Amino acid sequence: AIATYNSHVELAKYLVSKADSVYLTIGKSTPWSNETNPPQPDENATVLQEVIGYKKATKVTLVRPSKSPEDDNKNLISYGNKSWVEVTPENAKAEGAKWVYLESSIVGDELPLGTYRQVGFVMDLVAKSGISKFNLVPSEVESTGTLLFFDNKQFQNRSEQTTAKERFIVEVDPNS
Amino acid sequence: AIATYNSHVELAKYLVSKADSVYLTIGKSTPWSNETNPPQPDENATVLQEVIGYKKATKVTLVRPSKSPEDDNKNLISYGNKSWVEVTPENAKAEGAKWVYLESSIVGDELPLGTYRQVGFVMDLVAKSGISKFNLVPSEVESTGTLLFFDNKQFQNRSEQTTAKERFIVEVDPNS
Amino acid sequence: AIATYNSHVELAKYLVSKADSVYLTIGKSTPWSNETNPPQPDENATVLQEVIGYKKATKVTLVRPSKSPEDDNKNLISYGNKSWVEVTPENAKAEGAKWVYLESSIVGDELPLGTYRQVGFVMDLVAKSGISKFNLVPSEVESTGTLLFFDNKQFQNRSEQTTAKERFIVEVDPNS
Amino acid sequence: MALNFTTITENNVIRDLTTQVNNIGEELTKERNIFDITDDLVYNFNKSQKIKLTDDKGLTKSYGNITALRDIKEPGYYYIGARTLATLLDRPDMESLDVVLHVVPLDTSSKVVQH
Amino acid sequence: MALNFTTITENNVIRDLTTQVNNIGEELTKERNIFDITDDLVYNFNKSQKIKLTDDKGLTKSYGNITALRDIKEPGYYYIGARTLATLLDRPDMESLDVVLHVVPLDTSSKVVQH
Repeated sequence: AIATYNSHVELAKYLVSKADSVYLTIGKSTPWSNETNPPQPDENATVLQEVIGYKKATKVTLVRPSKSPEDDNKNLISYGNKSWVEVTPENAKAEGAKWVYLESSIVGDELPLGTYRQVGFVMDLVAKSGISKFNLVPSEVESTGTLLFFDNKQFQNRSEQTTAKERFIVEVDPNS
Repeated sequence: AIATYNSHVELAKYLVSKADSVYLTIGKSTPWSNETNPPQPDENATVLQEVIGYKKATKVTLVRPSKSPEDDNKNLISYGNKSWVEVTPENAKAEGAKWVYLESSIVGDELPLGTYRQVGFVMDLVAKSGISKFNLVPSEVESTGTLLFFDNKQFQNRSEQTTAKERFIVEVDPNS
Repeated sequence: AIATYNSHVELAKYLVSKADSVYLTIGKSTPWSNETNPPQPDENATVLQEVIGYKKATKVTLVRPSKSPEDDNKNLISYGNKSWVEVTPENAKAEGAKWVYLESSIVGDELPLGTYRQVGFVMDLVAKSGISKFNLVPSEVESTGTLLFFDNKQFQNRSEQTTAKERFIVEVDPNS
Repeated sequence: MALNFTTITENNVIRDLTTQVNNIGEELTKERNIFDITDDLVYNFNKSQKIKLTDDKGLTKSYGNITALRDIKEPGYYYIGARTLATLLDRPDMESLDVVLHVVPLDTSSKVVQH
Repeated sequence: MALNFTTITENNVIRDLTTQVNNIGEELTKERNIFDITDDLVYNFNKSQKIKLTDDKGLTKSYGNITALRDIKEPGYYYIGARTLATLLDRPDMESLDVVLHVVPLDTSSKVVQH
């Protein structure tokens, strides 16, 4: 049988509730076949290629696309050629907020400086004892947790001035 | 923008973890337009059409579609024009068990008598204080919780001597 | 003989009064000799190398480094691993604000895509042919005005999704 | 004017793809759509004063570097500060002061009246 | 501004049709899309000098074959040739030379100041 639209809203409320455990991860530090045109991602992958490291999520919330006037007293966002609105977990079913917004930034050199092409977000990441910090290379990690989402992107460099902001808007089922 | 197959496993685990708060519900005491060939169900529902009542789940488990040879030594089920095998929560990613099995049985007039054609399951169902019993009509329920899954069936007739078993097998994304 | 702190403050109020004529510029789309280690910037320069385009300053203001407790309730900005506060022209000598914040974001492809290494800010820039828009390629600049401030970074990449926010904090005498 | 659009994926069913194509088609074909308003603007535009007489703020036009006041031939109004006026080969015989020059067009660009 | 479009054929699957619909929708809904820019043109063209004061090259406006200088009541600049002026009913008592008329607008189109 099918899943309902409100089931997807309850499964997004479960994902947003996990926020403190959520980490960005970056990988694929060597080239694709075409660097302007990466391949589409493999949903059966548990981990990135050529892993560089992990950074905790700076922002986690439900969202939906924004519209006026009814959102003009709420929390707006901008992403991916549209405006969006943060939905608070108690309103989720009323607003229909099946979408999770995920964001982290690698500020400068807090992971090894170089290039990446894969961006993902993991949850239930467990660091080794005595390592509470939010920026991690693969040897500081006791378990990488579950890779919820990832994308194959065009490459990005990192330097001390640059802040490498990476974010996604996603839903547990893109249509059904 | 997509989910991953293992996200669907971690979402099936959550739905099975709730099992004590899970109830069957039954409804549609009046005909379909074709009683041999029921219509597709409506995902936007929050409760059954023509509610008769609610009964506590007798069996909740993960499952997957069965295959020889590797399932030949396991606990098999026959349902929905397919064969299935039971799975435990700690085996879920190993088996790929993104499917939940749910079951309860309504014995005679422990809920009001007649025909029924809808079947559904709800979690987080809370009874009114001083009510401890596992069979509930819609008035003894303080909160119906959330209707997770439901189906439309050919009609079955209930009398004091009849045990109406009802059950499902379902996943969180059957088509992406 | 010497300038004074307050001279620098009043000169910063002068450069802030110019703000509307201020544009980000990006350039050096081909490699350095070492891409990890650029050459140090030459202040006799008048324009960036291999110019990719210009973008109007989305922000220009007086700022200073933040100080506690008296800034703990103010308009904080985060930049280059440091925390800063906005200041207003008529208060600049009371706060000691001799620093100018300069910023512009190149959204996606609103300048031609591909790598850049140089980042600069120009004042007195004048565009061709009555053009209104705030993103300019070199074939739409009439007078480049004056290259005020620039840096020779490592490379970075730009794609349709990624915004390239480039910015500086600067003073008229950083070092006497 | 504004379209209301939602981006579509693989198993958004054909009805959803149809809904967006309908939203697009309706906004581009309603009464006083974007095409009608733009044909109105082209029409009201060609009756306009093609060329500057002031700057964009209603102040005097800028000029290039000039050897003489007889080198400003374009029509409109121009400010000239005393320090510039004291460097032009055909300045009037008068004390150096700030001025405004009004250049009046004629039958030919080569000829003008200057106030 | 520009849409990227490719005409869809029988070789194209429901994915490719979905991609061209997403292309159309995204271009028509981007920040400062076609609709926004045309609403800005309607708002801002309403403070231009909507009526010509020169010709399109920055010379004097043309006129029709008038009877008297008082017949040119529209504002702007008008070269008049000596031969023309010599036959006007209201011409000043002076040598017929080529002249310019500047017309200055007032409260009504039946009145003007003429220089």
